[PDB]
Amino acid sequence: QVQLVQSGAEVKKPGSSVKVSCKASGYTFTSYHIHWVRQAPGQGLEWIGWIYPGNVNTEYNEKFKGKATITADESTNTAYMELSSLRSEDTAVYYCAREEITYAMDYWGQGTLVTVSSASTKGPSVFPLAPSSGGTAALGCLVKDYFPEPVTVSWNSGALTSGVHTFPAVLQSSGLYSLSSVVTVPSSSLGTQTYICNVNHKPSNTKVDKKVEPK
Amino acid sequence: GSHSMRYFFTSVSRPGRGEPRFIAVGYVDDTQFVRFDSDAASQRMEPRAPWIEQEGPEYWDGETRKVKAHSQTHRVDLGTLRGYYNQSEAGSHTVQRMYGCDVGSDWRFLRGYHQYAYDGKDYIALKEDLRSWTAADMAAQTTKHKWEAAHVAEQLRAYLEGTCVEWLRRYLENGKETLQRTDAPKTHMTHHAVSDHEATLRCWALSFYPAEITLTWQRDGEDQTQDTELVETRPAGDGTFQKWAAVVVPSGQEQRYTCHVQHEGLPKPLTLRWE
Amino acid sequence: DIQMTQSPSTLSASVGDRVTITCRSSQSIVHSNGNTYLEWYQQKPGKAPKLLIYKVSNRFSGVPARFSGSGSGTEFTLTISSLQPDDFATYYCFQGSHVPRTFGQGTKVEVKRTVAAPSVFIFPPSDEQLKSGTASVVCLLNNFYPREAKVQWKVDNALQSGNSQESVTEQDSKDSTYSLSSTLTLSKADYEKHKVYACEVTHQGLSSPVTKSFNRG
Amino acid sequence: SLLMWITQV
Amino acid sequence: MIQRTPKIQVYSRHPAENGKSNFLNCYVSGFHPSDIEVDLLKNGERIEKVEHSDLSFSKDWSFYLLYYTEFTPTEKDEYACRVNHVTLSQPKIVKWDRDM
Repeated sequence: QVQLVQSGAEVKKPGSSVKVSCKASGYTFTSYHIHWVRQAPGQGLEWIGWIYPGNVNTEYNEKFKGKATITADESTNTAYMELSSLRSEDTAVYYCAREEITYAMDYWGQGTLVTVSSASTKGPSVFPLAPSSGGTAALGCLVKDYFPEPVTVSWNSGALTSGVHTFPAVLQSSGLYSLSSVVTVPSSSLGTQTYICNVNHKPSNTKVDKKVEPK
Repeated sequence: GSHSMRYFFTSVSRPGRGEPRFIAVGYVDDTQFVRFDSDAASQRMEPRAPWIEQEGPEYWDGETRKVKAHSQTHRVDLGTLRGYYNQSEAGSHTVQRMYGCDVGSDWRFLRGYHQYAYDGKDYIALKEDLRSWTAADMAAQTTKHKWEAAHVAEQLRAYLEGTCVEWLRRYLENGKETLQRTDAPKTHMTHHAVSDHEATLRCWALSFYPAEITLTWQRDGEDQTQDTELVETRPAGDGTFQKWAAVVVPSGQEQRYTCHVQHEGLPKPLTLRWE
Repeated sequence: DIQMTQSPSTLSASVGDRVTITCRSSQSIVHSNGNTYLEWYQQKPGKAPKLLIYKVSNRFSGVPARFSGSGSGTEFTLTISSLQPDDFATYYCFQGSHVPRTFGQGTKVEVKRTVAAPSVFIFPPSDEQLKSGTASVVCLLNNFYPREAKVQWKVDNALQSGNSQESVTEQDSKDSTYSLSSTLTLSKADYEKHKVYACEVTHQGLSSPVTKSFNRG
Repeated sequence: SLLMWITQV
Repeated sequence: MIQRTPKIQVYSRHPAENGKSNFLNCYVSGFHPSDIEVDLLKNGERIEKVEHSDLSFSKDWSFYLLYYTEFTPTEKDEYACRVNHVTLSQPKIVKWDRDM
């Protein structure tokens, strides 16, 4: 019945600044520390700092001092984390969490993903991965050169779900993302069924339906 | 800075006269906010600070109920202790209890304590770790075992690490306008000629909160801490505090003496020069 | 800063197994309070973390009883007794006794199953893509276990390096297998220059490396 | 806020 | 056992100023046990309009109290604190010294 709700994802350009919000409810806002924590695509979790509303005391991890500003507004039951001097190393998911008298973070927000890239919005190109040359056959789709995340991929509008594998995206040197989606099927069915991957990249409302067929 | 919340209980048995007296008060830092007097008409927990008025009637009923259960336990304790020490039912005795918690500048838990005294001597106390007891003498060794078997320590840890800090943080907010202030000592300095070759120099500190302060006399940069008359810090009655420290000097030497005032309301310590 | 190191780094167990993750601190994490503030967190990919153990050995409200913490000083230990399918995730130890508070590097708990060799598939670039002046060759490893695999590209028997990217799926929730997709990226110019493209796959469940190749044309 | 009860000596 | 005699301090809330209203304080502290009688005297005669704080104590368990009343100091009037306690064979009287 404690709740921390965070603002939606963002995408910025190097050198600018962003301000993520964290709305608390269900408890007395001004008597528990609120922390901010980051998790870079890399792996581990890392602590940014904390703020105590009411006396607005703030303590930062020296790795972010000079980069983050944490504030709070009692009137709204809302905390803010503003990161400045954006570099590519500041792409991460950013979490706010409340702390209970026992020093432990007990209730967390959902997360806010923040992407620092100089790239421009672009819908993806969609190419077939034709079933070339075992007892089962494999086809797919390469969804290349898009930005930012995500792309959503279905097959036959949702009517094909068994044997499907849509892989995580990767970040190319061009600053654009690329992922592939494959599905394993019967060999015999390569002349009875139609196979169509349904790509949808919503930051540019690209909607492509590509037919893949043997060759 | 740091903050504390403490509850003080006083139980005096009045043989032949009726119920024992029971007085209880609560403080945030150096500010008192509640009182209960077993002799008052109301028979209620009563406010003693303007900001504790924000609390609803559920607060005042709950605290009134808790203070009465506290009274009742002491009422029984006076008898029990009398038997433990084998004392006649004619002499009057005092039981005192103190307990509370401290938080640091982050408002995180620092320490808790619960101390119990009989006739003004240490009787039993909870240790620093909040899990063990210090027993004064033989009578306390029995109460010690009894309280170990009942896990009384663990009840207190729950309160002192949790409920206490939860409430102290609540009160520090409701009283932010006064509890989180610092009033800087207004200072001044008097010269009173005693002998023909001697004079009394006095250093004054007035209207300051919190009560913690340091007043020292120096001569040539040296603490003159065997020749100074320093009075116990005293309440001014309006919430602020007073203190003075005086020294008796050979006349002609006043400019060698300097007064030093350290207070958390002073960004930099003061030095009041005779010149 | 205080270095939190968890052991082991990855761990593969089955339902009903009793699992032990240990967490070591570069110095003692004891507060002037006299309390050690070591917490343990559970994270599933993409989700927000969940609190499990606070103050070394205390269970947070609503967490199952098979989780427990212990230890003191510089060693700490989470034990998950009789493992359950929901417990497959990443676990982080956390301190808070000193500034800065610092996490461990994580420990992923994955499902154990029998070895499965990958089914390998290679895909030449689309004619549609050659028009863009760039060519991408896709090598696919399907439904293998364990996760440790190596993919090598060869173009005319020359081993390629630094022009290739791969990605892996999360362990699959129903057969507990992985799948990997490796992508070799050339310009159209460089692709028209060569005939034989081959990725070679080395994996625990294959007696000798496997090659899938095609001839442009 | 006060303790809910104090235990007898 | 030990019984501690009270320390007496007699002062004004504000620095004193004839003709201007003020508050007369008597701060008795450091005593044990708690039974204490305290009187404020204007020219040897006690004042009935006297209030006091609630009883509290310090770390060594010795009690402390503040007795106070409104007054207007003048030049001819003399004020003092009359304090009785089980450690005194006779009520101690402390006179108000204006510069103290």
